[PDB]
Amino acid sequence: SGRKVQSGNINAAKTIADIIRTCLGPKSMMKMLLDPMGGIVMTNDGNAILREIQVQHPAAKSMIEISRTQDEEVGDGTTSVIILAGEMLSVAEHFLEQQMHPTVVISAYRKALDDMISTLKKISIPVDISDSDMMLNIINSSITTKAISRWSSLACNIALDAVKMVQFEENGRKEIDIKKYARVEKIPGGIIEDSCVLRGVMINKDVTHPRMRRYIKNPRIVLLDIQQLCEDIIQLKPDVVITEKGISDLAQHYLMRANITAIRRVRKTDNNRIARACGARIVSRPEELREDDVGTGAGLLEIKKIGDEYFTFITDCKDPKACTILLRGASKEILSEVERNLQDAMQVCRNVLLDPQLVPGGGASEMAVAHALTEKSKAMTGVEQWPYRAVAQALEVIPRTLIQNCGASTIRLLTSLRAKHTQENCETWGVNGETGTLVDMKELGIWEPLAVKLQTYKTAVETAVLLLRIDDIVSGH
Amino acid sequence: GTDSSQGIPQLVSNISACQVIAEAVRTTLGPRGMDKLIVDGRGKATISNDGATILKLLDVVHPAAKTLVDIAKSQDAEVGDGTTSVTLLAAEFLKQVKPYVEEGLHPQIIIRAFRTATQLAVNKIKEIAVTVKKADKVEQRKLLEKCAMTALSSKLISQQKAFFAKMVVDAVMMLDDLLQLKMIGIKKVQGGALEDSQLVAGVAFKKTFSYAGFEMQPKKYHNPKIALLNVELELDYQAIVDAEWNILYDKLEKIHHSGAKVVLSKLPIGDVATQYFADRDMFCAGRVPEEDLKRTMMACGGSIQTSVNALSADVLGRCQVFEETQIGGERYNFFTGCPKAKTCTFILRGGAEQFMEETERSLHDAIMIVRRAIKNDSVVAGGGAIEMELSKYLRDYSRTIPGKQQLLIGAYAKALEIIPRQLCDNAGFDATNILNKLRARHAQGGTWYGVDINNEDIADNFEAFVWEPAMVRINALTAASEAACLIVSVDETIKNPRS
Amino acid sequence: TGETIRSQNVMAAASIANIVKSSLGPVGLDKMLVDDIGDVTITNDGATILKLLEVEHPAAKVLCELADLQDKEVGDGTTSVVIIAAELLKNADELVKQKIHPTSVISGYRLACKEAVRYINENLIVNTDELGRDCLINAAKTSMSSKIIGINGDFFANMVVDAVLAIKYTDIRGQPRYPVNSVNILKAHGRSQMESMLISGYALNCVVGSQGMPKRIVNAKIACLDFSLQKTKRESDITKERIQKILATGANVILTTGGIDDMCLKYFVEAGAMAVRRVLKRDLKRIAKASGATILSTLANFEAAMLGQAEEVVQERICDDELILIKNTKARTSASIILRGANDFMCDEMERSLHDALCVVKRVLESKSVVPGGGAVEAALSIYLENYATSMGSREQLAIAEFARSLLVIPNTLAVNAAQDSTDLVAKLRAFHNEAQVNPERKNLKWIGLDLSNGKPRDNKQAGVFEPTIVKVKSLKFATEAAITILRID
Amino acid sequence: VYRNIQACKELAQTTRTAYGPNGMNKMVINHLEKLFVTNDAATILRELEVQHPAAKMIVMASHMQEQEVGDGTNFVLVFAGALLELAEELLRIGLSVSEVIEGYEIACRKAHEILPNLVCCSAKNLRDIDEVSSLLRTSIMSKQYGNEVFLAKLIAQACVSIFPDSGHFNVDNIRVCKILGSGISSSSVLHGMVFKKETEGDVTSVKDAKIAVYSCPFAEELMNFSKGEENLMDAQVKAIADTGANVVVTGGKVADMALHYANKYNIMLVRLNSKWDLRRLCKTVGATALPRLTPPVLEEMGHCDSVYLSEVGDTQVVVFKHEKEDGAISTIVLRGSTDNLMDDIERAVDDGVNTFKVLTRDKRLVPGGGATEIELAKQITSYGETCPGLEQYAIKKFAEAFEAIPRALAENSGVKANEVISKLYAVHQEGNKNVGLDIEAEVPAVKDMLEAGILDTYLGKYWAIKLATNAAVTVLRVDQIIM
Ligand SMILES: Nc1ncnc2c1ncn2[C@@H]1O[C@H](COP(=O)(O)OP(=O)(O)O)[C@@H](O)[C@H]1O
Repeated sequence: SGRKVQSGNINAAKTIADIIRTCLGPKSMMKMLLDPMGGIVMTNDGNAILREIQVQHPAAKSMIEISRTQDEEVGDGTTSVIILAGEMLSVAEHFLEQQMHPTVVISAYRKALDDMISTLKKISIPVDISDSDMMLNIINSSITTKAISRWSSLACNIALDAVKMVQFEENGRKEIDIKKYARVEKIPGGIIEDSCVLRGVMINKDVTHPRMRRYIKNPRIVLLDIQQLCEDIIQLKPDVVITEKGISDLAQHYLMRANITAIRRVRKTDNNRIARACGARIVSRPEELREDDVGTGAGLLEIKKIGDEYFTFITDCKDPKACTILLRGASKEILSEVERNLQDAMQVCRNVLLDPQLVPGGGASEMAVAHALTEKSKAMTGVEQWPYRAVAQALEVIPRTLIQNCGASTIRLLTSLRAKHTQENCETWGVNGETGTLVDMKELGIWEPLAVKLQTYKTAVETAVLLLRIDDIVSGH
Repeated sequence: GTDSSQGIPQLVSNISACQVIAEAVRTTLGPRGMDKLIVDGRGKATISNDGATILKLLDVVHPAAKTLVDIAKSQDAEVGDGTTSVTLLAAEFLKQVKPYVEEGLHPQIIIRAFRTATQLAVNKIKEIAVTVKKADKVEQRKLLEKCAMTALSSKLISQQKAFFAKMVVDAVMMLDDLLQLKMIGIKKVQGGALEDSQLVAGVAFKKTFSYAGFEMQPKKYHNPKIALLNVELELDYQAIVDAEWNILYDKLEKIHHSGAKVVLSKLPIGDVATQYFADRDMFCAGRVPEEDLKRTMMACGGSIQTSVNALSADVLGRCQVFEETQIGGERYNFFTGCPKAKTCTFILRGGAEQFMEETERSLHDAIMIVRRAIKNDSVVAGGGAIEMELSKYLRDYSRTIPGKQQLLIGAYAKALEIIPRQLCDNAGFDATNILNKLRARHAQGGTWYGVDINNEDIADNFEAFVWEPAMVRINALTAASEAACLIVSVDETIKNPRS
Repeated sequence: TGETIRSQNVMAAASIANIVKSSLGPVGLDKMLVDDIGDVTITNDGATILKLLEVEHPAAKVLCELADLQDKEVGDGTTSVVIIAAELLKNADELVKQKIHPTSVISGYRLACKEAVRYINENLIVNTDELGRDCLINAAKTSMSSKIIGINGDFFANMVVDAVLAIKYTDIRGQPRYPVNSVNILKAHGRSQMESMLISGYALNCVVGSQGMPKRIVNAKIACLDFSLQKTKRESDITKERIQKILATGANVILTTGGIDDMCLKYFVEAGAMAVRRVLKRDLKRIAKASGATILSTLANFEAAMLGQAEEVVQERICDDELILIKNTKARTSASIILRGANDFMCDEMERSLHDALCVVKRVLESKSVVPGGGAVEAALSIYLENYATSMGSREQLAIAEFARSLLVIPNTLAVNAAQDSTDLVAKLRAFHNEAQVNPERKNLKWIGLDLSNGKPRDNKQAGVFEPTIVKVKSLKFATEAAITILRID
Repeated sequence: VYRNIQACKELAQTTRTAYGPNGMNKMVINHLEKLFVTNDAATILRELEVQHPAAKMIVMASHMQEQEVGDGTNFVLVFAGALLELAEELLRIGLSVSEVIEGYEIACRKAHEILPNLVCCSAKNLRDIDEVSSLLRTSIMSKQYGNEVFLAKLIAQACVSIFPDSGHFNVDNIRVCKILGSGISSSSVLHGMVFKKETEGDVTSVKDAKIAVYSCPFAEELMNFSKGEENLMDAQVKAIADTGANVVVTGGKVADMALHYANKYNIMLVRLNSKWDLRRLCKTVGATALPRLTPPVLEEMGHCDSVYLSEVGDTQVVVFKHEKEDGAISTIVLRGSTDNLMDDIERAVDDGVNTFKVLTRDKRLVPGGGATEIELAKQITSYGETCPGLEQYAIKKFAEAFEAIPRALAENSGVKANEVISKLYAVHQEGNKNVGLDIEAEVPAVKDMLEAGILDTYLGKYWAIKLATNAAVTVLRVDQIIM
């Protein structure tokens, strides 16, 4: 009860953390799971472990759930938040055994959080905007030690065009990037070099009887979800009007009387990307049917039989925000991983659009925030001093686990690393993930972007204060 | 099955151990307290209402109970009565400080709060102390007879207790050399009315077979004294009778030569040989109690003897007179008339037998009350009025002090309130009404409203002359606080057995 | 084993308050509320914790509806009416075990609550008057403590008390009302929160209707609509003839919530009107009720006088934003602090601290009779009912003190939740409210309560930490109502 | 290994509560059924069945600490338990069991030289009674109740200040004649060996006396046996009374014809000697132990100077004084109601006078009560980051163990330990050395210890931080015994 079930909360949170502790970094040990049926599955990906695993404890469920919110925003690193919350939660109980309140602990944790968001911006190294060499270095840091290393030579371009075609100039200069409008099309057949980029949206569907006035040199897309309304359209005369249902060839000729091209059985990820690339709109109410009906969209419609398939390309569009990226090959196992790591890289170059900062990872950023927060802990007094210092050294498992799963010892390596980091303040050295040696991570080149690691540290602190905010689970067990 | 040896279980076990030994003496508080019966185990039935007479004859197995029963032993060595009050008060201190300990408050803090509250209470008792000495207590002594009247007031005994009050003020005043219970005995006489009692100036003892020899002794004698002998007097086969005959001869001649009027011994004299030891030519006595041994030597002065013709200087030395009279029909021993007279024995002439218990409950503290009202004059009221005034003062002192001691001094306050609450429960009234109606006019009208033991309504014990000694109450609550903080300071009890 | 079903009910009712004990106060913790269907619940307030709890014991179920009877009066106090009543049950069971009858304890509680509200009604405050304004200033400062507004929050506090009192509605019975959504948040990019200012109307950051209206178009008659004035092919070609039919009736400031008029700026020099896209209904309805206008979707039909009053619509630049200055209207539903900053996202918690100040200032405005906050009423009542109890002398004498010992659980809880030791703060409040009674000269020493953010003794009348008196009075009524029922149940 | 340091942790925990001036007293109902409500750690350690062998090293180090300053035992136990408690954290981090040893050794060597750099020593001499009465206040202030020390420091000092002479001192001469009865205020001072006697025939102003020595205490044919026993005890008391004795001693009770003989030759019939004064009276007057009444001679005899009767403490007692030192023996008379507080008062007296003995040879006085400990805890943890390597861990785990000592002073006084440790560590940064932990305030408030006068011996801390570290090192270097 109370602090006893709070310790139960942090125990249930820590056990799922040490389940997935070792499997970060480029030398990750493989966690195997069996069902009670005979399925024997081995993996490295932490999220794949988190998916199947059951937990009987709601605190661990919520800890999983906020990382589940984390996966679909900036991408990977979801093992790092579940790891880094757990050590803060375990070190908080040493003060909970000191009979101090959770309130002073969480305020000290927030005071560490505002320090950790600042000190990372101190050590932020500016990458230049859209220069292709350090854009390749972005690919070298974010996309390697995976199964892309024989096909990242295309992925370096697929990153750079896709980030320049998902921009959004809402409050300023093109600042919001997105991963749901980039028109991916992952069709097998052909060589992987047929995976190409273009401006516009492809559509697998077409009219079933294409004896139509189909492709017009400036398709102005109106959406619809009746030949009297087809008669009523011809006030402003758009050249295309989009439906989702079947159009007979007599109805195709009757729409040719209107000179509009409708379409059938179209997906919704297809449809919203069609409207996004072109600025479509939808109205059929007659007193709302006005000058404000027709969405002046594309600059090319194109019936194209790409891969013997009834394709319609809405290309040379209005808005360069939903644009074509084809994905070809033989099987469908690596260009999916290209899509995943390059949507993570799409958020990376979104940061490069906003805060183009590449901070040395491999624990070097972690050692920097650790040292910069220990030196700030020396001045502060009060009861919140020891928890504030605790997350100064609770968070340094990012080298410590990484030096763990590479063969080398952790004690002498970490002690010599902090020995060359405290008085060697301007160095920012990290443990290399291959030989287990302390290298200059700026010389090694492995730089994690600033905003993604800021997000991970922030979400870890939110996980800690969320768990310590919980008092009791009294509505059942 | 319950294991309790960790620190909070240590103190919880200690205070349960003091609660059970407090319940062992709970009902005996007050003058009309409930009797407790214990045995020795072999058939020696002891009915008691005293506290230390119970507590010494009681068993005690627990560590904390043993380290409070030493304070209980220390309190009887002062005056006797009052050992139940200090133990009950310290146990109520512990039971009131109980819920604050397991909620997470430190024992040194509550000990310091107990000490500061005790210093405040021992301050406030001194200002309300009232002397009553020169309001006609030794000259025109009748008001000191009036508190002598407080033993058995407004009863059927009260008419005879007028005589008992006059004689208890005489039993104090004629002998005041810091008098004790030893110097004044009471002697039960069957038959007659209770008004026919007396207070003799000397010893008084019934004579039995092994006690004393024969009547018609030198009663009206100028200097009758005592031989205190430790040899018997009673009565080869041809060489063993003549030696005994010769020993009979010389033990007969010892009475003529030494001139002892009454020989005293712890050895049997034959009353089946009554004239045969009147053929010792004088009186003798045997099988002596120790009160007779003192009060005829420390007061009369009869010398002690050793041999066959043991003469001394105080077998007919200076005492006033001898007496041997049918007091209630039965002739008693009297080596009365003591030149060092701390000896005046009460002679309970009366009809019923169990009135000896009535007088040894009611006049055995009346000697204490009267000799204390002579001994102390700075006195206060009783009946739980004094604890109620200190509880009101400390209830004010709690809320007028910032800090964690405020909850403790109030815990020091309410823990006093079981002192009259146990009293009326030993009387028979409802404690709740007799405490609430007490505290209302105690917090509005005045201080010395107290609990009456007779009609069970709130009265004014200061005007009923119920005097409690201020120094006795000071030592009482001081010892209560000390025995409180000793058990509270105790956590660990290391055992280290044999095996 | 088991005995005295009253004690069973006492434990069952006590468990409910033991759930909601640490949730009292704004610094309270979170109670995980999980049924075994898998869903979790993260919440800090005792109302929905009491509501969504799968409650078990029937005697405890007497509590959750009676505290729900607290919900339909003022809302909050639902936690404290549980906690106080459970402490009343706890002390009443100890009184029961002293052979005091539950009837006597119940009658003592019923005397104690009436004596308590009679004590309260002689010590409340109405000092927050029309000229009493600095009390409202530092009362607003309580809502924004330990935030970075605090050095500009005095300049914010002046303009926000000038926001709430000038926007105040005299109601049907004459008592002042504050509609909370009347003054509203409105960002401005550029310079920081040092220069953000209250405007006496709303000033929308959407498309500019006209410079053709003068700098003070004196009788702004709001001809607001919902259509888009776009031409089709007394109008079907809906741009002019409807708005010209109403425009001959003195339609001064036309509003088109949808699209603009096509001949807009030429009609906007003979009418002095606007055509502003995406006028949100938070401001459209609250400029309609600010002026007394009529929004016309269709307009072909009267329509002369029901285009309500505004006094001027200014056309100037306000922090890199030409705004739609719907201002100086008929009714005061138009005001907005132009939140100068970068967005509503850089000053997001800042505009949160500006909005919550309004609804914590509005509480003393409704039902102007007020008592201090910080649990000082309970400490003063524990001082009160003690000496009230010692005057009785009946069997209820021990009841009222157990009343007075129960009421101080509210400073006892808040001292725990504010990460302090619970003994010394309540003891300091008792000591300070002693000389509020035993010392006649320091009657201005009543108002010392606990600061809810730190847990320390502090003035509240000087600081504005207040509570409407009907909340305290009705919570002390309903706590006794919860006590008497479960004490009667056996 | 972990079971050994766990046994050391519980050995530290059973004495941590009895630490400082607010130590919670423990109850001893021992093997032979005593009853002690006591506070001294050496009393509890000599009673506890220490069964685990690893804790016996800690007990022996505390005993060696007792053997040379008399105090600081619970400090050794608490500091050693803290060192081992942080040593298990160092081991579970991943440090070796070797590295903690030389880390503790380096930091202890650093502490041994930083410790003489914080001293506020004694003023001029162990004379000037009222000055050194304040210096002896802290020792009994830790042991007995503080409000009692104001008389008790004077009573314990005015007797021990009799012979601070010629650079040499003995603590055995300060004795206690434990006389029951009246209160602690009725305690007084005596100059010479004192115990109660029975009879009255004492020659008082004797010369260099001739003291009896006892190692073992006490028809007509019947009358002839009586005269034979009569002249028998006559010749016995003459066998002492020949060679001219002035007193006749016995450990037991009187005899009537023997006391008449001792009045006939005018000899003092000394009675009721303890089972401990049989050596001590022989030591002070130059006496050699004699079993019976027949075998003394002039060579078999003790030599006091003045034997008479004193009535201080409201009771008749003997006096033996004016030996070769002429003021060698100086007992104290301790008056109490019961005995269960008097053993604690007695064990406070000698633990005050051994601090007087170490003040004869070490005049250095350090500020005690958290002042020295937090200072060392800051100095060594500032030294810890200077030297790199693995020892940078262990040195920083050394000084933190020093913070366990005022914490035990904190939590024995109802004070939140983290708040007062943080406040003391903050105020020690600027408001330097002489500040420490206040006892009386329920609020965690610091107070300067120099003006409070609460100072300790420097040599006691110097030996204690050596012996506790040696105990921790010699415990950490074992693995097991088959047990
Ligand atoms: N009144 C006091 N104020 C502050 N510190 C005190 C006080 N009394 C004792 N101490 C501290 O308690 C510490 C431990 O003494 P202690 O171990 O009890 O002595 P001993 O070893 O003789 O039992 C001493 O170093 C002293 O500084």
